[PDB]
Amino acid sequence: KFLVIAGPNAIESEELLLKVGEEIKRLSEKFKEVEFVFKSSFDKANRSSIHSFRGHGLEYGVKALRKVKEEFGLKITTDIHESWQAEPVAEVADIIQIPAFLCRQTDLLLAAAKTGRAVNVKKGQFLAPWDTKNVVEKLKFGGAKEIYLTERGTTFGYNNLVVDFRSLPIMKQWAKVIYDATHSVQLPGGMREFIFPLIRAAVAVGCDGVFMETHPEPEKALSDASTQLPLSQLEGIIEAILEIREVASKYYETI
Amino acid sequence: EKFLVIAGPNAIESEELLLKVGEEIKRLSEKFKEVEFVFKSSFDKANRSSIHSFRGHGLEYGVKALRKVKEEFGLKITTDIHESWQAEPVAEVADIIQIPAFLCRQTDLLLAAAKTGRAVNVKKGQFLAPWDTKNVVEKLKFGGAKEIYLTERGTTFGYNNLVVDFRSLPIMKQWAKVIYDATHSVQLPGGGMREFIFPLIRAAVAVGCDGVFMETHPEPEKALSDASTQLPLSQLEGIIEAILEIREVASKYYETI
Amino acid sequence: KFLVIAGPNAIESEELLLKVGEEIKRLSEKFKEVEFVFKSSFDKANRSSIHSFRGHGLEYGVKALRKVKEEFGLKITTDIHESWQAEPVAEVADIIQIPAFLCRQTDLLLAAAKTGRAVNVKKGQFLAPWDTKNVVEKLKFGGAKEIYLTERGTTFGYNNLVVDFRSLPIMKQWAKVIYDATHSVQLPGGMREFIFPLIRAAVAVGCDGVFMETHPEPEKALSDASTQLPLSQLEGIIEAILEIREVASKYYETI
Amino acid sequence: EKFLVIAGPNAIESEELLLKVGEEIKRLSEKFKEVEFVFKSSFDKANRSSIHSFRGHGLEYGVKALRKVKEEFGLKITTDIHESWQAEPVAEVADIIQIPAFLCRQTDLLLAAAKTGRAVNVKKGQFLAPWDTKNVVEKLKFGGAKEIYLTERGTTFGYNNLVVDFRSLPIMKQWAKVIYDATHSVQLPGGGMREFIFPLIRAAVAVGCDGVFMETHPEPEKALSDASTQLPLSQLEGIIEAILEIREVASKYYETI
Repeated sequence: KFLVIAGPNAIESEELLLKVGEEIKRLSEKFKEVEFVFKSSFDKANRSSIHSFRGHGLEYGVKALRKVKEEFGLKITTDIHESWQAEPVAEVADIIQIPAFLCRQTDLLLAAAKTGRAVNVKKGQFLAPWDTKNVVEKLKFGGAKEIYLTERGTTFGYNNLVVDFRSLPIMKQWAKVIYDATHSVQLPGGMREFIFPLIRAAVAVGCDGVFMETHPEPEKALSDASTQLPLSQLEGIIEAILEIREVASKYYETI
Repeated sequence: EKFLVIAGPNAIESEELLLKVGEEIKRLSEKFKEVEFVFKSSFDKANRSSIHSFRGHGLEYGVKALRKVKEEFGLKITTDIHESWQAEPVAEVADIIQIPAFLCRQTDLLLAAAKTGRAVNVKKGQFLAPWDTKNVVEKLKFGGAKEIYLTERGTTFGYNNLVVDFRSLPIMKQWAKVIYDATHSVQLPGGGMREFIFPLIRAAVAVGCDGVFMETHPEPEKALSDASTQLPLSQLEGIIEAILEIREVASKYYETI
Repeated sequence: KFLVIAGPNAIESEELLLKVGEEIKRLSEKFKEVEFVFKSSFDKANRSSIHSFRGHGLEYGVKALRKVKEEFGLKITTDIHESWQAEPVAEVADIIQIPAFLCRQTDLLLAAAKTGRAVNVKKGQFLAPWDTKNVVEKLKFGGAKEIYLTERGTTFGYNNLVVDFRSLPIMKQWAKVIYDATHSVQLPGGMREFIFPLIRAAVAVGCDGVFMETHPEPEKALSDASTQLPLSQLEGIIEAILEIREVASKYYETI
Repeated sequence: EKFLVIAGPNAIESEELLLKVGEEIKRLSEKFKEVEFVFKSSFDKANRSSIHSFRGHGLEYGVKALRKVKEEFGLKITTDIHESWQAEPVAEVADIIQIPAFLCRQTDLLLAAAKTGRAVNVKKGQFLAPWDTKNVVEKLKFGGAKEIYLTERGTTFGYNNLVVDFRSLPIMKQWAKVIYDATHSVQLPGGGMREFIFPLIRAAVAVGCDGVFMETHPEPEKALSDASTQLPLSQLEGIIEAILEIREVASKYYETI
C-alpha cells in the first residue's frame, strides 16, 4: 500500500513525538489504504552551524521512538550517521534511513542492511537518478530486501535545489520510490508554499510513498522550521494525494 | 477557465502534413468541448543547431498553409516569429504570436508582437529564472498586449540537459497565464526522451497550469525536426483525456495567486 | 597578436567614446604586442526592463564609432540584433559581434558573415563548449574567414553564471577564443572583485584575447555599472595579463 | 608564504607503491625548497560508487605504510577519515587530517579531527556554495583546530559533471587557507578528463591559492582508483615547476583579503 512517512524533523522531546504520533495514529485509522511510518531524527548530525540544535542523543531518541511505537502501534523510521548506530537503532526502527550526504558511505549502508530492517536511502543532492542503481546493489549485497530511494532534490546552482521528476520513473527500475516533500523545497545554507504543489506532482507522476515533516507549531520548530507542515494541515494533504493517485495511477507507466 | 491545448507538428513540413494533423485536432476539439485548441506549427526553424538541418519553406508558404488549416477546420492558430518585421504578416493569420525561448529578452520582437493586437505567448528562456519573467510581461503590457502567456520549457541544467523546476508554474502565474511545453522540456539540447513526456505533463497539470503545449506528428520518426520528442498523432486523444482527468481531480487544491 | 577588446558597454554619447578611445589609443601605443579593438553597443536590445537604457539608435552609434576609428585609428566592434543591421554596421565595424542570446540565430550569423568582416560570437549561457562547433560551421558556410568565440559564462542555477575554463581549450579546436571578463561575473536578473582574478585564470589557461568593458566613472554607467572597469585601472590589468601570458604560454597545450 | 603541494597515490594500493611515489616526492622536496610537500594516500575509499570496486587494505595496514613513508623520507603525511573513531589512530601519523567532500557537514567527524591537535583539511562538498564554508571553519575552530584548510574540488553541474567556480578561491580565503584539488575537479562523477588537469591548475595558481592537491601514480592506467585522473609520476616535476613560475609572476596581483 501507499507509504506515508511523517513526523517532526527532530526529536525535540518525547512529548512532541507523542502529540504528533497521536494525530498520525488518527489518520492511520481514517486511511486504511495507507501505511503510515512515524519519522523523527534522534540527531541532526549535519547542521550548518555548530550552534544549531542537534538533539538529546541516541538513547533518549530511541526511547521516545519506542514510546510512540508502543503507545500507538506505529511503524518507526529514523536516520543513522555512523555504522555503530545501526544495531541499537534497529531495535526500534522498522525502516533505517540513510542521510543524503551519506548515501555513498558503503559501511553505513552495509551496517543498515545487516540489521535485517528495511532501508530508505535519501538520494544525495550530488547524485544522478541512474547513479542510484549502485546504491541499491550495495544494500542487496549487504542482505537488505526492502529498499527505498527517496527523491529530495538536486543541487541547482548555489543555495537552491530542483526536483527533476524524471528521477521517479528512473529509480523505480531498482527500488521503491519515496518523494520527500519537505527537504525538496528547502534552500541549503525554503518555501512552504511549494510543498503541496510539488507533492501533487509526485503522485501524478507516480511514486510508492511520500515523506513529509509535520510539527504542531512549525514556527517554534528547532529544525526545518521554515518547511515543516502544520499538523492540522496533514489530513487534507493526505486525502488530496490519495484522490490524485486514484485517478492518475491509471496512467503510471509499467516498470 | 477553459483549458488551453496548443498542439501541432513542430515544423510546417508541408501544407498536407498540417491538414492531416489539423483534421485530428478538429475531431478532438469536437469531443473535448471544455478545451480551447490552438494549432501550432513553425514556418521557420531559425535556430537549428546545424546549418544542414531543415528550416522550412518560408514565411509566405507557411502563413498560407496555416491559413488553410484555420479556413478548413476553424481552428485558432499560433506560430513563432524570429525578427520584428515578421509580426505584421504573421498576425494576419496567428491568433497567438509565439516568442522563441532564446529571444524572450529581445525587446523589439516582443514590442512588434504586442502592437499587432494578438495574444502573445513567450517561451521562457533556458537562462531565465521564474521571477525574471515579470519584466517580460511588463514589456508586453507596455507594448499593448492584453492576452499574455508564459510557457515553461525547461531550464539549463549542466550541459546538453534541461530540468523542469515546477515551482515556476505558481511563480509565473502571478503575472500571466501559464503554459507547460511537454515536448521541448524533455529534449537534450545539442544531444530527447519521449518516455518522460507523459509523466511530466501529468506533473504540470497536478501542480496547476492554464494549458499545455505538445507537438504531435503522424510519424515522429520521420519528422524533419524534434523527431525524438514529437508525439504520435494517434496518442494525442488519450493524453488529453488524461490531463483533463488529473486537472479535474487536482483542481480543488490549486492555490490562489 | 593578443587581442584586447575594450570600451564602454553602451554608446552613452560619442563624447564618452572619445574619452575612452583616447585612453585605449594611449595603451595601444604603449603595448605594441597587443591588438586593441574598441567596443561599444549602439543598442542594448536585450535589457531586462522596458525602462532601462537602450541607446541612441544605430545611426548615432555608427557615427560615433566612425569618429573613434577616424580620430584614433582604432579597429571597431559592435553587436547586431537583427539581420538587416549587419550591412550598415559593417561600414565601420571590423569585427561584428553576435549577442549571447542570439548565438543560434542562423540568419543573424549568415548576415554577419556575408559582410566579409570578422565575426565574434558570444557563447550562449545555454550552450556547451562542444556545441560551438556548429556555430562556427554556420559562419564558415556563410563565408566568414576570421571567427572568434567568446566565453562569457554559463547558466548556473538561477541568477548566477559560472565560467567553466575547460571551454577555452575545447573551443580553440575550431576558432580563436576570447574571454569576456565583464559579463562572466555579472549576476543575471555581479562582483567587480572577481573580474581581475578570473582574467588571470583565462590567460594562465590560454586564450587568444580578452574582452573587458571600461568606463571613466562606472558608478554613473547607464549599463553594466556594477561590472565596468574604471578607465584608470585598465593599464595595470593589461600589463598583468601580458606578464602572466608571457610565462604561462610556455605551457599552453597544442590545438 | 611557503606553497603547499599535497601529492601521492589516491589509494594505498600497497606499501611498495607508497615508497615508490614517496621517493620521487622526496627528490622533488629537495629541489623545490620553497614548497612544503605533504604525502597523501587514502587507507580506505569508503565512498566508491560500486560495492565491487577497490577500497583498501584497512586502517592498520594503511597507517603503517604511511608511517614508513614518513620514517624513510621525512615527509609530512595526510590521509582522510570516514568515521569519528578513526581520528585518534590516524592522528598518530597524519600531520593533516583530511575530511571527505561528502562528509564536510558531519559535525562529529570534524570535531574528532579538530581535537587531535593536527591540521585539518576539509574537501568542499559538491553541494556547498563558497560562502557556506564559513560555518565549516567555525565548527573546526570550535573544536580546537588551529590550522585549517578548505579544498576546492568542483561543484555539481548537472548530472555526472563538476565545474570549478574559481570565484570560490578568494571567497574561502576569507576564513581559511585554500587548496585546489587538480585531480577530483575534472572527474566525471559516476561517469574524468586528464587533459584538463594542467590547464585548470594553471588557473588556480593565477587566481591565487595556498596550495595544490594532485594525485600521482607510477602507472595511472593500472590505478585501482581514479585511474582516469591520476597524473603519471614522471610528469609531477614539470607541473610543479610550472605552477611555481605562474604563481611567482601572478603573485604581485593577488588581492588582499
